Amino acid sequence: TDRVSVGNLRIARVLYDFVNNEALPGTDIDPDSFWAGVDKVVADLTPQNQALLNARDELQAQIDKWHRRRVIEPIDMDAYRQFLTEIGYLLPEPDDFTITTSGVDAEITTTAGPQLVVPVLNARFALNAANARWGSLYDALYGTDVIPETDGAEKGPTYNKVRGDKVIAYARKFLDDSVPLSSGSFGDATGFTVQDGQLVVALPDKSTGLANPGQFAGYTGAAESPTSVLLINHGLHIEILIDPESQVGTTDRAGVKDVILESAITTIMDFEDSVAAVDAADKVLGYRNWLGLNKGDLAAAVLRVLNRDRNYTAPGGGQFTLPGRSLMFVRNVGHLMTNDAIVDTDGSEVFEGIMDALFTGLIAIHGLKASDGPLINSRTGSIYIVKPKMHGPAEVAFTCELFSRVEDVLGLPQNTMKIGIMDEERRTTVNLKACIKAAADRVVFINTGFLDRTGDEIHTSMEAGPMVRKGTMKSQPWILAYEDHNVDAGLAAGFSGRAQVGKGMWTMTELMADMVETKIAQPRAGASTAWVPSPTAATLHALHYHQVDVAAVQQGLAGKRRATIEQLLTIPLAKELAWAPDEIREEVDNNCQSILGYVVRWVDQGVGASKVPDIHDVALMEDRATLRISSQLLANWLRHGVITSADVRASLERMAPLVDRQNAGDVAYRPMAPNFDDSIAFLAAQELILSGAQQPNGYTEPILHRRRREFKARAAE
Ligand SMILES: O=C(O)CCSc1ccc(Cl)cc1
Ligand SMILES: [Mg+2]
Repeated sequence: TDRVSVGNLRIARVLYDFVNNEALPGTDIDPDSFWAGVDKVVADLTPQNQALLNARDELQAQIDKWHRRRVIEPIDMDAYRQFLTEIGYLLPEPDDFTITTSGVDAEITTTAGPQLVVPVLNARFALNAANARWGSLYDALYGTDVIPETDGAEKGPTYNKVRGDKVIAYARKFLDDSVPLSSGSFGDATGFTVQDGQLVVALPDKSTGLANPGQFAGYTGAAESPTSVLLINHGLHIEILIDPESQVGTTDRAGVKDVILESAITTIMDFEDSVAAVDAADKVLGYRNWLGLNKGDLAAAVLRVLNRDRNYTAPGGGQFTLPGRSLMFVRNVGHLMTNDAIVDTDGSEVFEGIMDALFTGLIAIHGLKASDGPLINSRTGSIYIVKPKMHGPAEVAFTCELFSRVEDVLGLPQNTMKIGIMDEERRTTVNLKACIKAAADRVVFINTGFLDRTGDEIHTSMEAGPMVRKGTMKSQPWILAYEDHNVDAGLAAGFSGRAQVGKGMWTMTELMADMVETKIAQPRAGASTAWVPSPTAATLHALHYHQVDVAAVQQGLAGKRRATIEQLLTIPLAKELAWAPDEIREEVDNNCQSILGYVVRWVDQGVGASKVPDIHDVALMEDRATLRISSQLLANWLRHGVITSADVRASLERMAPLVDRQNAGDVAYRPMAPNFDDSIAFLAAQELILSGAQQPNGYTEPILHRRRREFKARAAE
């Protein structure tokens, strides 16, 4: 065929060529040695990879049987826990330890703030995310509902001064709250000067300095009329841009044009659940963008490029620089899937996670070298890889061994390849300390991946009985315990000042007032970072890190244990007679709509993340984990007789045209209705639900990938 032979491997040519021509030059890695390394690591680690996947299946079969064999109404927690221990699911917790991970950048070890996640196959989005380190607070306030569109203050086609004024006043208050003046308010400022290394703020009847002069980090322009003033609070920078010759500056009492906030200080470039990549061509598109980001030369159509560092004058008068870019992680795929980018002599596809480590690892070397500017990414010499969907410490150890072996192939120092552990599978949750210990010399974060975690929750106890509704899951005892337990594990392992303790995505992209009002819970909970779906939401979530002293919050949580194993293990079973018929129908429609809405963009257009209108037309930006949840929940309800297979069909058929109409503003869209059996997307949605109970841990990829490939093939013939 078209493939390249390397040992027992047959490498898709598009991949072979990309690596030889694009990825390898400049890494000083001998191309032949590299490919021999690929062959050898794949040969050596494939059996253990398959062994771990089989173990998941066996543990799940035993749990299914445990539930099927009993008919008591309340779960005997003591017996359940004993059983889980006996089968090797719940492992002993190791003695206290402190992570030793080193060579990590300050953005990760020290700085608390928002973290962006973006699909790596979308070059423009990736570039926007990387540039989102600094963002306009005025743009974020004016452009969203954080400033209400009440009478007189609504967005028009052109600039509304009443709205602009609300924006200005909101930000003045932020300034008062974050970097307080000794006396008076920023709301009454008339100017800013730097005198003998001190920030002086002019008021009407007097002048004043900062309550804490140390929050003054610098400025631009002349000290006697700066163009901007740089502040710092809780390690995050705040920049006041001064220019009366600007749209809003002319209206402003101190000539202030904008307030820029340091926002997304880290960004995860995603190869997993926000992208649709099912063959060699898709992986190469992803790898090519990852390469462009690391070499610093990625450029997208509508011409977008990466930002340079930002130049400042220190308070004393000396010069310095700050990073202009969000520090990048890459999220590899997990241990499950294979991909035909490489097959063996049998035609057997190679594990995609192994490939990701080799290739995203190889590619990240460019981020440690000069960009033809200074190097793009890690100044401390680390490569940062988020690893999703791991179950238990053995799976964590395997990943670490994979990274070690890749480090050899790449001629990299051991432990160069750091690991962001997603805690989004129940067997990881209940063995979290052990998972951290397995990666104690590589771990740079843990994060509560809650949509996925809920999917795993449902699949794991699928045989136990009907689960509560999807909307109910977010407030269930198990998940609230999971959230605290994650923080507790991290802090006890010494994450404070060493590694990120992260929480999940705000998915409601247009509900920013709600985000600002409520997402503050996450840093109040001791999280040094949390996920936001866009640069705009990053700028807004930043506010939370100014109001909350995360470092202090973490210090106060030290040595506390706020969740028991019993709480973690509390299965979200719905109570008897929980739902009226109408509520059941709502929930079915809800879930069928969320499956159809997402699947149709995935299968038809290879889009894995977008603003998808939900059943109530609320814009949600969710990755593939939303599919895992909805399909598992419906499968759970079908399994326990809450709904019939005709209910599912009727809902699918009822919701399909609604999704069709929701996609009206898209020229590439093909209506699913009314020829359902001719729509691969519709059939994919159906299959995910009807085959849901039989998918390993409820994973949707084997079905989704097959259907997407099916669509790709039909579109060519
Ligand atoms: O990882 C999980 O389990 C859920 C993460 S939610 C998410 C939404 C959107 C994008 Cl672009 C990325 C992630
Ligand atoms: Mg996930």
